Amino acid sequence: PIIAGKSESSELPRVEDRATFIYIEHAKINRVDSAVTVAEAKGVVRIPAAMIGVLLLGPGTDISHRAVELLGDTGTALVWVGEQGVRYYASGRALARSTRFLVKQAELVTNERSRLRVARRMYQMRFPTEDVSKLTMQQLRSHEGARVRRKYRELSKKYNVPWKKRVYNPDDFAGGDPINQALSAAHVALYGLVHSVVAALGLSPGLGFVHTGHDRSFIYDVADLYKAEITVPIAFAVAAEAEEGQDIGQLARLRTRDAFVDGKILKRMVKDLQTLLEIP
Amino acid sequence: DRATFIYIEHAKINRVDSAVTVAEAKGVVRIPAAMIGVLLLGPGTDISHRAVELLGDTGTALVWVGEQGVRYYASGRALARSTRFLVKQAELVTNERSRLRVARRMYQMRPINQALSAAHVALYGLVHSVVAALGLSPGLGFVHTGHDRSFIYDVADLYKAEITVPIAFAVAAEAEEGQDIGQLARLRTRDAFVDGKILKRMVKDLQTLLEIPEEGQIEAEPLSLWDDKEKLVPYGVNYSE
Amino acid sequence: DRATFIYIEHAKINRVDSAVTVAEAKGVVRIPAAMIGVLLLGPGTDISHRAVELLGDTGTALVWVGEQGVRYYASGRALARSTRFLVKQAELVTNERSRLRVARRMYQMRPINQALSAAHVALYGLVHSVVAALGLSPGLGFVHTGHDRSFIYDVADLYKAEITVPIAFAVAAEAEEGQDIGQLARLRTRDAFVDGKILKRMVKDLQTLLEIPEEGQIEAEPLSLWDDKEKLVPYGVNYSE
Amino acid sequence: PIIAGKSESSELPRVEDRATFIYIEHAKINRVDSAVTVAEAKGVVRIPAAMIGVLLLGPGTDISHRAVELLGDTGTALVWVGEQGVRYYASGRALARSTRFLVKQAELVTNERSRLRVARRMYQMRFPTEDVSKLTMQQLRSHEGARVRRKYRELSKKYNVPWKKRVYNPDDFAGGDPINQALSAAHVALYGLVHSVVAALGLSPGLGFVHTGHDRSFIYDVADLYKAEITVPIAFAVAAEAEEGQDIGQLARLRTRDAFVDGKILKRMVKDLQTLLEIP
Amino acid sequence: MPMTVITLKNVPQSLRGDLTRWMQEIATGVYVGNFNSRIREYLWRRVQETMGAGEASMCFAARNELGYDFLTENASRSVIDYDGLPLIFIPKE
Amino acid sequence: MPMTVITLKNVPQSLRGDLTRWMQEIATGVYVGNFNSRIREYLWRRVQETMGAGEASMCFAARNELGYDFLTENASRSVIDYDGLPLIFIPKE
DNA sequence: GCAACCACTTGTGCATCATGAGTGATGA
DNA sequence: ACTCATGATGCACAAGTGGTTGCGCGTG
Repeated sequence: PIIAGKSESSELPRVEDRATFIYIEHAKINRVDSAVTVAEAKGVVRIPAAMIGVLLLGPGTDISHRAVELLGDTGTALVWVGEQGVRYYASGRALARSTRFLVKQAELVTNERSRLRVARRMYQMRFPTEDVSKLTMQQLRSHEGARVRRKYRELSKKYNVPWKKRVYNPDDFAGGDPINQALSAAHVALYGLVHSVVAALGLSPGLGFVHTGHDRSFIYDVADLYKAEITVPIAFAVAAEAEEGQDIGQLARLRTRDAFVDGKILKRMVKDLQTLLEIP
Repeated sequence: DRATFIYIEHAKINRVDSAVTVAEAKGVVRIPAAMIGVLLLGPGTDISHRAVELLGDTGTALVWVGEQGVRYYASGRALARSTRFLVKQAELVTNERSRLRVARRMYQMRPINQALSAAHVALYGLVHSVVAALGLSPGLGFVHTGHDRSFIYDVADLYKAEITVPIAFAVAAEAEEGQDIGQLARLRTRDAFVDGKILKRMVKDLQTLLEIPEEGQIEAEPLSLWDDKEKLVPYGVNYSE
Repeated sequence: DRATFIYIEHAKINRVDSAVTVAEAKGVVRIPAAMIGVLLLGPGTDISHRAVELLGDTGTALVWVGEQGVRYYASGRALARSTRFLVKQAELVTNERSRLRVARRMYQMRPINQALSAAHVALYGLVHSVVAALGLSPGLGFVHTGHDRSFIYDVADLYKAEITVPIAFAVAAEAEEGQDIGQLARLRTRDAFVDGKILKRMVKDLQTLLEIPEEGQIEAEPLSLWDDKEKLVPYGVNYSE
Repeated sequence: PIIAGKSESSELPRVEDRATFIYIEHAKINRVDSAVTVAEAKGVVRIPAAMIGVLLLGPGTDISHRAVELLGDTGTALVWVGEQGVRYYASGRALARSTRFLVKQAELVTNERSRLRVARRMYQMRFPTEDVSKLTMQQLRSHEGARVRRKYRELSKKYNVPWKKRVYNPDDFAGGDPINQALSAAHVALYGLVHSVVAALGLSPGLGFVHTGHDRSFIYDVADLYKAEITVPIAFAVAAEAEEGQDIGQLARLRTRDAFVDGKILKRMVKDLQTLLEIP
Repeated sequence: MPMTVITLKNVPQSLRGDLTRWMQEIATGVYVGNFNSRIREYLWRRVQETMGAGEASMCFAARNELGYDFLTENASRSVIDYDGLPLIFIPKE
Repeated sequence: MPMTVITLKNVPQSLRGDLTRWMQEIATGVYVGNFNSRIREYLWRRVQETMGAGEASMCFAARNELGYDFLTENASRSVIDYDGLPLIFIPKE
């Protein structure tokens, strides 16, 4: 029997058939009449949560408990994208009742040979012009960092924007420079999208391959593939384009959503998550 | 090796500097964020953004639950965003030898229909809350497999015959004709979960199953903000009314 | 060689056996189908399906017009499904010699601005109604070409400086501030058109321009229901009240 | 300015982008609140006139003067499809301002050589295999007549229905045979559609090539191309599939509309009309 | 994805808020959203059993000349098939 | 062809009847129709200059990741873009 | 005669407010 | 402290009903 607020997985759009993200700030997420209602001071906005994968929470969002229950049931993940990086994640039950992807990921991460093979595949996806038949884990990480910094430098000289010889990380990345805010907004949008996709597919976010130690390691392992390809150039373009008085976060989020739509980042992400785990 | 399980309900959590603020009808409770451990945000909770910012800054596992953890609704990162339980569980479930060993360990450790069903669902909710707090994955199950919560089923199988059955029999004896039985079963199960000993048993069993060394194991302390204020006053928990 | 152009307004038309039944407020009229040549249906008219079928069986042209034919809205088949006028017009407009000859014959026979424009629009409506009754194509014009209503403009240019101008001048003379000049111009134009001599001259000029022989020409009969009751009674038109 | 009840040709869909026809019987087409309304006894139906090319009027139908004006302005043509074929035609001002098509048609119909050549093109489109490069008017007309009789006979044999050696002609064709009623319904729909298209494009319905004498000669000429291709086989299929005590006209019209949609008869009709006048 | 439109009135507030999770609400009672056949069918089935004693009407893309079809459940304005062409019929009291 | 939905209230009866010529009416003030872009813009321009003092909301298919866009004129439920994504905003008293 | 306009009544159902009832959505 | 359900009370808008005015839509 259909009950308002509770829906089966089939009544919900697939992961690749829904929108990307919504950013909410200075509001009060609430559930009235079984509708996820954002109670902004001026008025109320009801979210079509079934069409959205992840929901971003900015500064001042007082979210209730039935709102989180409804969002988790819908499949929309919750991420608290505050200032200077992502502060907290949240996710309900997975949209998939089968754990073939999860068990395959566990098998691949429990084995050192499979771990190195998956790391090689990730590196090949990020940089397909190299040969990685004889690289090691530490070498892979060093090369990954080296050409991530190189791509940062290339985009810094391309768009004529100062950069203080740094690489973005969700942990303690802050600054008054608009480039810092643009990078933070684009990257938190990407991380929230990756977290929502991983949660919906049933994958465990803590069974990472390149990154280990924290329960969001796989989120980093899937987000870094598209970090330098789309989100970093988008943030640099936003920093170049942004003028005085422009909200860097809002414009950066708009541009990164435009690039996510244009690049088909989420369908590509699902295809990648299928290819790395090697399901025929 | 301490993991406090502060269960919140009927409140609004906001943050004063390095201190959450639980404002129930009884009064305002201020807790140092360094001692939260696991937060079980129950119904009627308006968790703020600054509060979750501070809680996630200190590795607090926020799990949105119902009446004393009857149902699991959502969860955040784990205790100190730890992966040791998750990685250990994955390693033990992947290869056949450790999976069989863990299954054998589980076997060694281990109206009326409606009452049983409601009790089982409540136990599933509490087990899922504990698992998502610790960091384990609900899908990587040993005896049960292929489902999103197979591990939750496998863990609740330990307490099937010693928690849910007595509560269901009590409900059936106390049941009145023309009344819904699932409601009474869930209420009695949450009443049983009030004390917190069951949560301690679940944490201990979860940490024992994965062969975590006893030296490195952490114990569960299901604090109560107002019932256990004596144990909280010297720890820095201010109280207001 | 006789065509009666009976104008119906503020009435319903239905068929009983073989004669249409006008049901105006003044009374009920029973014109036989064969008597009607072209029915100029006006405002406030509910033409029925049986009446349309009967009129189309006897080759009657149903033209939906305004008050006294000031505006042309829609039309049916031609008078007795006649194409000879249309064929002759097409032949005379196709080649350059006949086009030039017919145009030369046209010129040989050939507030204030608002009234003039309204009068021209009403004249266009009447010309279009007559043309649709006879079966000519408004597109195939001699002086004017490149518009779907060019021949209507060409035929109305015959009466442009003889009918519309005096009416517009009279309207402009008898006018005051705050009055809709177009309304007065259209009302005066329909007052001029109710006589029927203009329509007879229009039909005769149509055949003359088409170079139709005088033997084969058809003379128009702008009949009326109650204004010409004495003329309609001997021809079998019943009158009721 | 914009006035309710009036619309320019640009605000209207193209002729080939509209629905084909709609049939109305035992009702009262009326204009209330500037909408074409069909006042049935038990209720009222508003006609989406701007999406319908021709309107079919059945027995016991009353239509008001303002309703006719509104339908004509909208571009929908009026055809009185009673029993025994089409009883009457009606149309308003065309929505094609330029008269290039009409002038070309007049030039093509004035020259006897042009008439013969365009009749050759129509016969070629109706029957492409045969070669008629050296045929005259009588030879042509007799040849299409024989081909139509042959098509009628073979289609009757295909569906195993009795045919009393007849050919449809709106000039006094009456019959109570269910096959006769079905083919009459299909044909009246076809003639109404042809009249609507011809009126919409600015062509004169009286300038025919094969048929001549009556004001709708061009309508018959254009309907010759399509009457044997689709309408006759669909009418025969309707007659064969008819069951006892069934409204043959309704199902015949439904199948005629389905055939018109499947065969793209409207875009095909406008393309054939454009090619017939040799308009590049 | 073909567009889907659902209009509601005199229905429980639960459904009125529940549909806002799938499609938005441009005006009171009317909801618009782009789905596929399966999602739209499931959502119409949900509306069927939650509307209770109300009125519901659905519009969605179809394969007719107009290009859309209507589904109504105990709605005032029924749909009458004019030979494969769906039109809205308004019964008179 | 994309499906266009126009919702009207507090508008003259003339517009209510007139807009039915192009696109049907499945509920009181709720209209549905399939047009191309140009026909839809012309119809919206007609709606703007005929409603006088009233509420008009139009929903059409677009190229954002939701699949639709809203354009409203003097409507209560204004539309606010949530970083390139259209959402319905219902102001309070 | 038809159709728009306007004024007047009738009435339906949405939106609001204050109070009491729950913590719910129920599978090895 | 939340959310839902519910009984009020207020209300804004559509519906039918009764006359009244006009035949209208205005470039070649």
